[PDB]
This record gives sequence, structure tokens and C-alpha cells, in this order.
Amino acid sequence: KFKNSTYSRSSVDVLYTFAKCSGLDLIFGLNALLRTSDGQWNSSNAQLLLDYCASKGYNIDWELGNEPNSFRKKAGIFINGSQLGKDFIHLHKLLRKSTFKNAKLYGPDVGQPRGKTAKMLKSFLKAGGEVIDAVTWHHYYLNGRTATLEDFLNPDVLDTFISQVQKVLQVVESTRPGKKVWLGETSSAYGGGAPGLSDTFAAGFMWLDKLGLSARMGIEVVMRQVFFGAGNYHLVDENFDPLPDYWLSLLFKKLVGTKVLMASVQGQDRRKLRVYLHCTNTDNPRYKEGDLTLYAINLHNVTKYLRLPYPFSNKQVDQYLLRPHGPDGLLSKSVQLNGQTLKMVDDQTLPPLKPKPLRPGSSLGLPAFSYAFFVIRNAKVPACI
Amino acid sequence: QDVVDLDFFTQEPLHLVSPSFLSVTIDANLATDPRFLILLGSPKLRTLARGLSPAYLRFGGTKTDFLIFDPKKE
Ligand SMILES: [N+]
Repeated sequence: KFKNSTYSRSSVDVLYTFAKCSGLDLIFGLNALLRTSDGQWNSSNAQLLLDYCASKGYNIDWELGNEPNSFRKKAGIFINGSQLGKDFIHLHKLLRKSTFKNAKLYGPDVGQPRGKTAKMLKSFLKAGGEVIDAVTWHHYYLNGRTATLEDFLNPDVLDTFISQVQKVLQVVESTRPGKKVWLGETSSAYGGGAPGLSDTFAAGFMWLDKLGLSARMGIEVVMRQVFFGAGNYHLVDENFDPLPDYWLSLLFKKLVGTKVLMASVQGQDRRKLRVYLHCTNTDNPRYKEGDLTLYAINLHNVTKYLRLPYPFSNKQVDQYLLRPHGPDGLLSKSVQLNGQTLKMVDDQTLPPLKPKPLRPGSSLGLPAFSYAFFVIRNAKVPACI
Repeated sequence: QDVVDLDFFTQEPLHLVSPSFLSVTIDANLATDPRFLILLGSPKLRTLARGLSPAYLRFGGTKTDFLIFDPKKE
């Protein structure tokens, strides 16, 4: 089958309206495989779209191309990083000439380095890095066709992400130091996700751990593949039912702030007890400047009890513990918060996400194969104020 | 035993992430679904999306480089 299809003004309109009415900022990827006989990007089609969006007053950010590292295999054409950089410069000029007020440009949306080196990313950043506002790259842990539950629970699998991050950051540091780095498309398993796995409670370990490590290692934005669609890694299926990873993401959004701190276990680190620490999201009306949000993963097959360091011990803590609901165990598509199944109240109403207050000074209980957020109230951390 | 002590570093932040740190995508291939306009109109879907604001919504994927804008298409 030929992959090439067309899309209308109406399609652009509904996508923009969907973003705008949900409070989201749209980024639109342009087609980089329209080429001149001289090997350059042919901007004719993008120009039509830019002109239309500008005429409509749409505030849209742009990308150009998706995983150019696989153009040779997917399209029979090789575009090297220097040439892709020149194409991005051309697009940058078009955006400057438009009536868009401060449209941003992100790229090159390259696949993860793997065992190799990001040679194409480096040449791209040398040639075109000056015109992009953040570097985008993609990551998946596993092939969706062969992944197993064991892999989704395996701290060795989780740790493979660390080396991928380090490789990308090193390339960016050597060409555009301090340029922002974004995961532009990322999830548990490629090829559409792992059936009966990527849409379950068990998918949550990879998702929460990726967020924790991305925040701790200098990734500024992480874009989850996908919010909605047919792939097994969707947050919301095409019956519009949220999967457990949706509720995990909602709780993350509500509880975890922008300032990244650090937490670690004192004892031997078997890497099955994984802890992350930010200031609490200040937009949350329940909490105040200085509060801390700890989030934690327990991949042990037994309960672990976390003791907070002084003076945060003997602080009031709010528990948000997530566990699977129903007989499917870790493979369930339903999740409970502090023992209450999470479900929409109706089609226009999210449920209350009520904390369970813990007794001050109690150690934090984390059952086998679970994850949780803990808000440390009145922590009065000056770095958070 | 099963009790784990934690060490915290809270002197100053290691990094600042975006308020849109947790962002989301819609795969470009969804625009080939003939129901595209109807699906994105779902009240349930809008409600769920609003829960994740502020966030970027990236529209892209493999089909990014196989889609063409047709300004004459209905
Ligand atoms: N190059």
C-alpha cells in the first residue's frame, strides 16, 4: 500500500480546535520527503499550510520530518544531517516571513541512538541547530511484538534508558551546549505497543520511571506516544476509556512540580526500589510553596517501607497509591487510587483524586509491584519556595 | 529488613522541567481515519485531554512524511 494521503483544512481546523479547547499547545510535523530534483526540501506544500494557518490566526509550533534516520529504508532516499539542517533553515525563514507571532521550530525527531552513535544528530545540529528551539529525539524500550510482562517489570530493561539519554545529551553538549532536549515521541514498546501489556497497569513502571529519569537527567519535555489512537500504548482507547497510564499521568500532572530534586536509598541499590523527588506542583490548590512530592516504584515481589530523612519524618504525608483493580492483576486495564477504582464521573467530569493522609512519622508502605506519589506537607523547603 | 531509609537532596534544584513536562502525541496516521473529525469532537476525549493541561500535543509520526496538505479537499 502507498502511505501517501491528503488532509484538508477541516482536518487542520479540528486538530487545532481540539488542542485549543483542551488547553494544549499544538506542534505539527511537516513532510520532509517532498524533495527538489537538486536534493533540497521542496517547501511548496508547507507554504500553503503555513499561509492557511496564519490566515486563520492559529498559534502552532512546527517540526519537519519524523525519524530521518530511517528515510533510506522507509522511502528509498538518504538525506544526510547537513542537508536536513539546511532544510530546517529554509523552514525557519518561512516562519519568520509569516504572520505567526513567535512560532517555534523543533527537530529533528531522530530515533534513539541504540548501541551506535548519533552521527546524524550531530551533523544536523552543526548545520541547523541555531534555528531550532529544542532538540527532539524518540525512545522505546522494547519491540512490541516480543515484549513480555517480565520485561516490563525488569529493572535492567528500565536502566537501558539511562545510556540512551546520556548518548543524546553528549551529542547536544558537544554541538549546542545548553540547548533544550525533548523526548519528542516515546513509549514502552515500538510497533504499536505490546498487546495486552502496553495498555495495562504494568505499563506504568516504564512510564513513571522514564519521567523520573528524564527529569533528573535534564530532559525538559517528554511527549507520550500516544494520547489517543489505535496503538496499544494509548492513554485513551477509541471507545474513549482511559487506561491506567492515563490516571498515572493525571496524578503526575497534578502533583509533580517543575523543580527537580533528588532522592536515593541508603542501603544497597538493587534498582527495584526507585525514588524521585520534585517540589510539589504549586498549581495544586491542596498544597503550598515548600511542599515536596516524592514518587516511587517498587519492583520487589514484597512490600517495602520507606523512612523519610529528618526533618521530613514526622511531617504530615498525603499518600496517592496506585494498584491494579480486578482479577487481571498487573495486566488489568483498571486502577485504584488508595483502594478506590478511578473512573470518570460522567463524560465531562473527572473524579476527585483524594489523598490518604498518613500518620506523621509512619514509614511509607509500598506493596509489591506498585507505584505511588507521596506529598510531604509543610516541608518548608526553601529551594521550593 | 524491608525498611528502607531515604536520603534527600533539597538544597537547590538539579533541573527545571517545563510546566508542560508531561506532554502527549497523536500519531499522524490518525488523520487517515475517515472518522478523524468526529473522533476528536468527543466530549469525553476533550475532558480527558484538559486534565493534562498544560501540555504540548504533537501531531506526528511515520506518516508525517507521507501526508500532503490539499487546500481544495472538502
Ligand atoms: N552530513
